[PDB]
Amino acid sequence: VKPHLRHYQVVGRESPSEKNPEPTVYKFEVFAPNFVVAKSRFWRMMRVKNKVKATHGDVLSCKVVKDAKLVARNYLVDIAYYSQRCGYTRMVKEFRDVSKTGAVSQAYHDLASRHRARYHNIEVLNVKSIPDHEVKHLSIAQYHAPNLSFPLLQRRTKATRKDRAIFVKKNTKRAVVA
Amino acid sequence: QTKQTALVRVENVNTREDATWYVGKRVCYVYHGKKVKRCVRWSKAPAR
Amino acid sequence: VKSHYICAGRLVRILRGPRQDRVGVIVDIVDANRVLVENPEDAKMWRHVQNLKNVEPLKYCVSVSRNCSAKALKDALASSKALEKYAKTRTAARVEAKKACAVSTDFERYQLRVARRSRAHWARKVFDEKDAKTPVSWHKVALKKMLKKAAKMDSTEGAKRRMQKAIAAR
Amino acid sequence: VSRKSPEYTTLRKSCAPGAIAIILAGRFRGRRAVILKQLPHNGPLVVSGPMKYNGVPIRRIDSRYVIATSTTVDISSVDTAPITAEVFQRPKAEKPTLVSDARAQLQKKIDAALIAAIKKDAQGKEKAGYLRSVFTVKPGDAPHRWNW
RNA sequence: AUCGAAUCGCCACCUACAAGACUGGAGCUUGCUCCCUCGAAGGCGCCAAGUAUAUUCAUGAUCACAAGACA
RNA sequence: UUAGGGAUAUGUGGCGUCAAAACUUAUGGGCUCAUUCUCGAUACGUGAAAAGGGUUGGUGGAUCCACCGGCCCCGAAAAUGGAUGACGCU
RNA sequence: GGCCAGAACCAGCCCUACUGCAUUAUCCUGUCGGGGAUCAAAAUCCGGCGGGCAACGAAGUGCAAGAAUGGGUCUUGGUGAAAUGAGCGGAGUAUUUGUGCUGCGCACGGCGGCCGCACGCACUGGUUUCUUCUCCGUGAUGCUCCAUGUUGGCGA
Ligand SMILES: [K+]
Ligand SMILES: [Mg+2]
Ligand SMILES: [Mg+2]
Ligand SMILES: [Mg+2]
Ligand SMILES: [Mg+2]
Ligand SMILES: [Mg+2]
Ligand SMILES: [Mg+2]
Ligand SMILES: [Mg+2]
Ligand SMILES: [Mg+2]
Ligand SMILES: [Mg+2]
Repeated sequence: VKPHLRHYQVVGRESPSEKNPEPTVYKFEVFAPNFVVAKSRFWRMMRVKNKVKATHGDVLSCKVVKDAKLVARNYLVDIAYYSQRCGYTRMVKEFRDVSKTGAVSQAYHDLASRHRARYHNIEVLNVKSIPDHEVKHLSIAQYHAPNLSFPLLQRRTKATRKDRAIFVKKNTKRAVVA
Repeated sequence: QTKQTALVRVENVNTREDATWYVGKRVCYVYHGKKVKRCVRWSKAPAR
Repeated sequence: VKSHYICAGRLVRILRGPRQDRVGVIVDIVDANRVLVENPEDAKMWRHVQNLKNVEPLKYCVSVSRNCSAKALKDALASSKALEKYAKTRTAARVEAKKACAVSTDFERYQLRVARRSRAHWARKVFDEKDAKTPVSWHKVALKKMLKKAAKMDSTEGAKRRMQKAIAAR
Repeated sequence: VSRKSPEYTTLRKSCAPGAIAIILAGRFRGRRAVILKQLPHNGPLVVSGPMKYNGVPIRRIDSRYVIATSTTVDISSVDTAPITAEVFQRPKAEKPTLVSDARAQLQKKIDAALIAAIKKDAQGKEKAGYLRSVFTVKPGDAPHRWNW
């Protein structure tokens, strides 16, 4: 399935005034479901880092960064999350995917599963594609062996939806009820 | 329950697209009573 | 072990989805769940991602490396002649037959019904002759057991006289 | 063109004259016949069959009670001109096997022409057997998925 | 014997068994190769006792429970 | 948030049976095994503390050690036979 | 027949199919270097330099106005007892919407007046290569209500 997060770049600034005729221009990378959420995260970061509020600012650009061609790659994601018991916790993890958005979505699902952390308590610090010889975890490194092969066992194959049945003859493909 | 609409399950119809093919078709429920009463072609075809 | 492994260059067949019943070649392995599949022969099989639950491995494996180029893949497929070999199997013929049956008209279904009935009629003709020579059905097996006991005592003098009188009476 | 004109029609394109149809209701349900024409003023269709093959005579039928298949027979040289609503008109009866000579003659002529056309057409034997065949709904059948 | 009824596939080829981390057969190199019946079809049944230029069908008059049922 | 009735579409809540809806949806990702009040599926609210230990993650330090997270377990004793609503579910 | 059914058409309403404009660069593709691995390779990865449209139904992206004209309404009324219609009638068969190309002046961007203009405003600027139908018509001398089809079944 296609990843549920998209890669946004937001460019913004503070509205000019007499005090600051020529304000600075800031660029921001985010992974959000849509551009409204992307703008919300951008303004939150601006408020908590540069003391600039959305009611006194301008958004000059909000665009989507297109993904590269699909190739099996190793992605390093530097991420952090908050919890009441332990404050802020930062970690660095490695995933295998075909795109940066896919890797980040996988990281979000993994954090939700293994630490019960939700979207709005998570900040993504960095994501990059790294070479095979720089991979440190064996669970990731095992997948770039030159002679990797394995069988498919314990499969559950369901029939095509139009052909599914309820009662079927014992050693026969004949359907009895539907 | 709401008694003026009925739900019918048809053999070999297991998807919503299959059920769309049958929209507008005629449907009949057949039973029997206790006595012989009037019917269509009561006099034209006494065998009915 | 007679089970076909998932590896680079392995031919697979898609199970469900819009690409159902098409074949492709595995060019890379992402993780335990996903692979990359391409096939230069088919027009709807550009390089894309397939979940491993939607794949049935075949018995043919071309010799390519991981993340091979398009030119390398096309040359290997022709040299291996795997598509030609696959097209002659019984399962491949079954798949094409299902496509033909799904698009048939009412007249074509009539033609098939005639052909099946003609075969069944000639099967009964062939079976009947061999059955008379060597008894294998339920009724001919009964006849073989019954004739031997019935004949020895039907030759009685009283039986012959009664049979002659009964036949003459009719 | 005018809705009041006798030539007005809204019949669907599948029910063209010369097509083979499956009867869905009435006395001859399940049989296959040949569509001859449509009566004026957007009236019913007329089918023959013909009678020698399946026993259907020249009859009127509403288009909603047939399935028109994609198999067709060229009936250009049949001259279905005498078939009119007058032949189907019935005399009123007041205060209360059998076939009229005109109806029998019309049936004979039309049937002869139709048999000749079918025999002249290619795959004639297959078409004749197809017309003799009977349609039924078997257990396990899914007519909503078929192409006709 | 009242009784008119609803039901609309049948077989004396399915109607025996076991396993899904191993199903036709071998080979070592243990996931590849070779051989075969090529490893996703119980059999019939749907209008000539069988695929052929044979044969009665109406007026039961445009739908109406199927006016018919020991396949 | 409410005159007497149809059609269409939603809200809260749901789609294994009871019971309408995934005839047990996907060609989505992870985690979990619970032996007599019998794990869990309890918004309001209608059970659980200090303190401790099977699997799966993360920070530091060596050449294997401390630290702290998820799910599970112990800590956890009452009076008629009984309650995630029932069956059941891995 | 003021009863029961089927089909056809008309007005309204409801739900379908058929879709163009902007954008893409942290991207696409060659070549050189190092880097990795192998049995030797390639590949994942990092610099430079030269070209660019990832255009198959490109893209999970920002808008969308596509009915000149597919089915349902035992969920509404009717069969022309006023049909106002791009739909009925009459007459023409040419107008003028957009696309493409392009003129002058202004506007816009860059440099410090010249250079650029993706095609903005005015001249309803030019061209007709593609694309499209256009123009007229019926008051109530009807204050209000009711009254009009087709095919079978039942009713002699
Ligand atoms: K190189
Ligand atoms: Mg008539
Ligand atoms: Mg009956
Ligand atoms: Mg239900
Ligand atoms: Mg632990
Ligand atoms: Mg319980
Ligand atoms: Mg409990
Ligand atoms: Mg409950
Ligand atoms: Mg380069
Ligand atoms: Mg007009």
